[PDB]
Amino acid sequence: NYDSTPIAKSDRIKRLVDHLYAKMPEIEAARAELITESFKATEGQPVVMRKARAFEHILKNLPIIIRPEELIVGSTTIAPRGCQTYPEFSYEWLEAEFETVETRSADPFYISEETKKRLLAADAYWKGKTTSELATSYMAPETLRAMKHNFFTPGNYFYNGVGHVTVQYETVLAIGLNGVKEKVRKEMENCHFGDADYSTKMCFLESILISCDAVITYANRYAKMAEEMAEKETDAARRQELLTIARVCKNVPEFPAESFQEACQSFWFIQQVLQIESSGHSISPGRFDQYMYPYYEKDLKEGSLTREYAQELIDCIWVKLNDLNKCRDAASAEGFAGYSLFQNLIVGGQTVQGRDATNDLSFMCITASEHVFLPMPSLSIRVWHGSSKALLMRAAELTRTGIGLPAYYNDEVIIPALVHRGATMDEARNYNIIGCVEPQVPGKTDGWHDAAFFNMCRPLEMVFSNGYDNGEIASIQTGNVESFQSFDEFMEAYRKQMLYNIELMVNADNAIDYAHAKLAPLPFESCLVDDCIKRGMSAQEGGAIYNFTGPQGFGIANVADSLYTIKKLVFEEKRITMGELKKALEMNYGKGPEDVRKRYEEIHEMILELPKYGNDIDEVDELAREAAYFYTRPLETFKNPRGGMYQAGLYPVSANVPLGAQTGATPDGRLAHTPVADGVGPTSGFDISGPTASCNSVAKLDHAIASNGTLFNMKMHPTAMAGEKGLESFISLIRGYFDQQGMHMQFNVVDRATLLDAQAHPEKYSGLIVRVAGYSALFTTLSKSLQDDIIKRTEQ
Amino acid sequence: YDSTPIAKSDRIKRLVDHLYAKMPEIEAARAELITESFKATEGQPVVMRKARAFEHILKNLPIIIRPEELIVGSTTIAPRGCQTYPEFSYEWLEAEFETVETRSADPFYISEETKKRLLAADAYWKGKTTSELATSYMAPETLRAMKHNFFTPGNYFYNGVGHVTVQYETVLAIGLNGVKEKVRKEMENCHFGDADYSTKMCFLESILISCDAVITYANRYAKMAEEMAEKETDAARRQELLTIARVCKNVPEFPAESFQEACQSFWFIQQVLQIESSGHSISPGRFDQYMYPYYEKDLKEGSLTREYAQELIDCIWVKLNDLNKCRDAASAEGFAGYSLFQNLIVGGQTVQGRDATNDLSFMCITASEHVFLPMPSLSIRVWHGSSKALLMRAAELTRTGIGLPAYYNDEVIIPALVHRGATMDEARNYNIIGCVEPQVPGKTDGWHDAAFFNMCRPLEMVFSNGYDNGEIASIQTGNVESFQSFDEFMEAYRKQMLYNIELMVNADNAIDYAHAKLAPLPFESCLVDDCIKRGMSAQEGGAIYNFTGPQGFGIANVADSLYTIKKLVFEEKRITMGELKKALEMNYGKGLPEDVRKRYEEIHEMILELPKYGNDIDEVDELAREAAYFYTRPLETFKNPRGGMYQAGLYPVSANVPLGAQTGATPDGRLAHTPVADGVGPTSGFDISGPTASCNSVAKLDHAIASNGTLFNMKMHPTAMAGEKGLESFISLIRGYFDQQGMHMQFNVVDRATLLDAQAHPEKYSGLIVRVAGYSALFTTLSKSLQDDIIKRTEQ
Repeated sequence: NYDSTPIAKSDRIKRLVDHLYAKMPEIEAARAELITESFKATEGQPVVMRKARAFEHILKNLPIIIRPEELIVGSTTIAPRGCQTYPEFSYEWLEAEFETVETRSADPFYISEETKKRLLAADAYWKGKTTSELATSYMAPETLRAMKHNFFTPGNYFYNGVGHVTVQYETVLAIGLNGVKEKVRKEMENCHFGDADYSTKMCFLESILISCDAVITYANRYAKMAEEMAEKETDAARRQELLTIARVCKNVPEFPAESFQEACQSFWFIQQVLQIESSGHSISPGRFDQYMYPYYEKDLKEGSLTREYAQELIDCIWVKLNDLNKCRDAASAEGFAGYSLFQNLIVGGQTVQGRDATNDLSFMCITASEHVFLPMPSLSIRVWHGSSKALLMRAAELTRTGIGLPAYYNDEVIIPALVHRGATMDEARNYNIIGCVEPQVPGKTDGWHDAAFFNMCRPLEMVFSNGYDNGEIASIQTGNVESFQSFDEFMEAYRKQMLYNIELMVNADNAIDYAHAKLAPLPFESCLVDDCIKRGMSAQEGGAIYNFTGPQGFGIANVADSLYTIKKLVFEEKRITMGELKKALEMNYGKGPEDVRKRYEEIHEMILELPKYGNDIDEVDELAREAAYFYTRPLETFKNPRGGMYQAGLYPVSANVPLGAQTGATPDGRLAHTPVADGVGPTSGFDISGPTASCNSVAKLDHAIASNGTLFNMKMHPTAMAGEKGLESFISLIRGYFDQQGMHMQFNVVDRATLLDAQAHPEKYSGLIVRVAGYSALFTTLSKSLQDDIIKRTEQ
Repeated sequence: YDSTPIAKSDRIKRLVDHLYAKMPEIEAARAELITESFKATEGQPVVMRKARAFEHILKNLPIIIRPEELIVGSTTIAPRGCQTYPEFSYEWLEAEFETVETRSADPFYISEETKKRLLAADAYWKGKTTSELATSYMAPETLRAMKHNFFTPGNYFYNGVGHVTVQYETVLAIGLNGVKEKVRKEMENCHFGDADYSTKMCFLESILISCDAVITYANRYAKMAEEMAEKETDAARRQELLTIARVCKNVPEFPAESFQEACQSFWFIQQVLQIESSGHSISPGRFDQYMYPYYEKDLKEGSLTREYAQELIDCIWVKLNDLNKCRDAASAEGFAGYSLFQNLIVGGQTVQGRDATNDLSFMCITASEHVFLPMPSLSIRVWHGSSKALLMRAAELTRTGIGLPAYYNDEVIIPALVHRGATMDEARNYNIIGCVEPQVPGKTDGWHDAAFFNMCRPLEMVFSNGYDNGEIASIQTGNVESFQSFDEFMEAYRKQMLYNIELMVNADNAIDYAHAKLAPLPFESCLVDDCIKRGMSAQEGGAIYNFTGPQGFGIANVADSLYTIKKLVFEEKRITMGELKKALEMNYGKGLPEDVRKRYEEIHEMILELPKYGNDIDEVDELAREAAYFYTRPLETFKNPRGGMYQAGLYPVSANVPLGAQTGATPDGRLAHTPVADGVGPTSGFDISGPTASCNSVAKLDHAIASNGTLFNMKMHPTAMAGEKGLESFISLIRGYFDQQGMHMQFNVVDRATLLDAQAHPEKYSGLIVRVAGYSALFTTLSKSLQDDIIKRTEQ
């Protein structure tokens, strides 16, 4: 019931892409000036009302631009791929980097002298008013100690907004912001003056009204500008396009979408203003092929839309998704490298009725990726036993280009995982992915899906050092390591070290949660998520039906192999004493007195010859399963202030590299300061038994208990996907892992010499894309250390 | 117990005379200190900022030991001065800089230096006050109803809440050191990962800081005492100073070890509570019960004499008059006479239901007599097992004309408290808050004076069909000339009442949110169950019992008004509804053509001749009962944001005069702009059948349902109390009223000529006290219009 044939590319698309990249990303100060201006004028009023008023002031006055040949309009900065700033969360980090941000190694941004001055002036109002400062004050001293010694970092929602949500796009498309406002006025009628919650509920609902009208005003500024640009346009065809844009923006998102272009423009406006209201990223379009489809189908059937134009519209949206950007502090930027906003867009899967959901758009989204060939969106496909073979082959073809897309998600594990955490069957079936790999019931969840990075190796190190780090006490004292008498004693020591530091991470995240609840409720994002309107409170305060916090554990492979070393070399075979393993670790295996250096290389080498995780060796893999449980099982027992539960995730973004930089040598053989594993997959170079064996090991972990999502990276040589037979074996590989309750898979398809040559001649590989982790990025916009990590990953 | 009065030290008059040597003066030190502190704690949670500011104020506030003081602790350098409280409001004060020295209600001196200092300190608080936030939380209809003087919530709007009896006995028994211990113990129940850890721990840390500040505060006094004692040449005074020095080093930090320690410990808590916040009705409560164990042990060990015990108590009494508070001019007229409504009660029952009379019960009554100042608001609990000797001693005090004590009926109050949720054990231990409001001490956040509601203004709205000054002021209940039965009129009145009562609840709830968000109070809270355990302030719902208690005015006026309408318009048809309406408009022609004027006067005269409320006339009284219910019944259905219920109260303070000033003529015969009735008692000059008939009428109201308390004023001539025969008929009068389940009585005992002489020669009557309503005041500190209302009251 669909046409799988690729639709042709418009010559426009390349010119749109080139224009995005003509200049360096640039920081602008307009938002900071406007939010400060507004807040100065509304002191004394409730927070959520001040936030709505500021959203209003920002959207009324932010400079707008229609870029050359845009069909879909809505830019946040004048400079393509620029960012605004968000002093309501934090700003001191930015002021500190004024002179360096243009030339720094990860994600540099240009900033003019005039912008620096304007920022200094606007920021000054926010000293003592930021969420980061309140969050800090709410953290225990032990939590700040733990963060100083790099056990975990909650930087993400500490420095900037939350996001990580799939909003009700379909509700805006179906009833417009007009309809949402009507839903609000209707709820207002249920409120009576003497109700104990009248004051806060009505102020929240009024705030939605102001916010909705702000977005409508915003769309109407583009209609006006499009009309003006049309009158000055020499190209007759382009003139017509601007006139169409003008009419479209007068309709959406205020009113229900009445054509495909309106739904496209309505969607984009929502996608865009959410990231003006807050700097939270992972604003994820979700099941775009599903909710956009009725507008596509109506239009195509009544004859007024061609496939070619429909493809061009989607292509333009793909481009727009790369126009948005966000500047993070230099340390954070290494953990989120490549200018990604992690805007996840998924195709395929099941209807609520449990049939295959494939439609014409499912295919057109995959084509948009190929056409645009940029890092964003993070295209994803839902896989289930009844998946369309055509759609899978089409996805396989995209993956084979080397773009790293789509990521593949397993319905058969994700749906029951969601149900087990409280979703109904109908809701779980309608899931999509947030950001990198985090599953969610859309439009009903405040998921906090990337709440912290937790380093599982740092507690292991603490077992050896009995809680000391850098000469100072840094953790609990589980005992002198040389007095442990069995492996089970050492394991218990590790479990405890893990538990204590997990609880501190929960403290960090809970502190930050109170800060956003108190200082940053978001009226606009909230009105598009159940049940904020009806409960009369924001998603930041507990308005959403589902509430989670999802922190990520790092280094399963490293920890698993480390424990195998310890179990089998120290305690069973007794070929090494605990003491000399510890000094070996201390001295980095002697890699940076010659008896001992050689003695350390010898120790190093008998460790590297041990069997490793990712080769389908039961006795190693069981330690991986159990060590994963030392993180995922305690986590699911904690609660957050939004009334919800914690749930573990296991994905790296690009933070496995800086986290590794903070980790000394580990018993698996990994050298000090080198990256830790990415996701749940095997350490690079240790999986030598091919992909099937790799999948078998990883599938032995319990993925469902990590209901915030797991990540499995794999890298194929391009000839592995050659021909139709290559695509089909590729699908079988995925299906084999998924049949074993594996959650997710994503592939680099690239030759090693390509990447080495891209390093040596970056100017010649401007357009080269690679898969990082749960997202793709332009290779030459990544730092050398992250490039090297991607390059050293095992090639199958 | 021993009932013989103890003699009066010559110290007492010298202490009293020093309080009144100069005008009350506004000081700026607190404003500066709270500004200094808050400026330095931006970015910290609010309850921590309050703790730190409280700490900064108590460390740096100028202190002083007044000449010959035995109990020390002054809030201002000027006796009977006040600090200011910009955190609630300040703009009213700046507006009154030039006029507050000579204003008619409660003037204060303010130096030019103080004006400058206040202006500088205040500027920070613009946009940060509780009053601004409360405003933003009120509905437009609520603001309109307030503009038209249907009610006023000014009390907690402009200044703090208070209205609480804390656990004094807990401070006396375990000291603040023990309280800190109680907090630290609760902290061990809190784990890093608990969802409420951040907020609970921050709250508990704040209690610690607050307790240490108060210990620091007492220690500043110990040090000053030692210094003064070095330069004191009178050997006996020098000894007093050394003893003070030793006392302030032990209390309130540690359990009180003597009666003077208990006294000093009490007073410090009484004092700093009113430095932390400007809320008044900080009510000592059952002082004779919780002070008794310290008196008793000290007496039987021989260490303490009855003379010295009495002298200490007299000193506390003096101290209670040293504190003061400046309200805005309008509000001052409702709380006239510089009162803080500090209620202290004696007698009643033990928790086991036996008479609770002891030595201190008699000594508290004697202290009033000795000091003869307005404060404390001495009260006595009356029950069927009351000691006759104590009642007679109370009767003696009342005979002096001081207006004390107020008499409260255990037989009504205890069941009323139980019905609202108190256990029998708790209710038996009640005391009075402020004027007449019953409370379970140390467990309640009662909001016992949340608003003044004018029951006449909705009655006026029936006649005018919701109009006031040509503009809409309320709902349209229908043209008054088209009601064709009295029941339709009553129904119209009931709906006007319902609509405006709900708005009042809106006003109070808005204010409730403002205090909960901007002014939680760590020190007050830690002396009230169950804040510590729950990890939240009493402003947020930490207290076991939560109420809001708004006051209805004009029961007698409304009752008689409805009687007029019933008999004269509908039953005897002597007047048309339209002509009654005109009569009211023209104020009975008391201020046209002459034929018209005396027509209205003729109508006035026949209304005056009607039987009235307060004469045991059943047909008038059942309307009083029913009218009261139009107020007290709908109010008990509303909730507050602290999770508690509204409960109606019926008392006037001194507000019946300014509220009366905002009310046109009424069908009862009351002329325009004249005071409405004081409390639940008969209109002045309308009760002409004797006091027993008066009581009989007033006991026909449902007092229990008004569980926030009712007030019944009465004025005797002095010859009515003369001789022991007078004291016993007096007691019988109260018992007779109480036996019919009246809640409260209080008395003026004074010849009309005395009050008039006091108006003609106030220089002769600086010591003259009168009973106002739920409190006594110096007569010559009252405005003329209030003096006149007290003068016009019925003499029996």
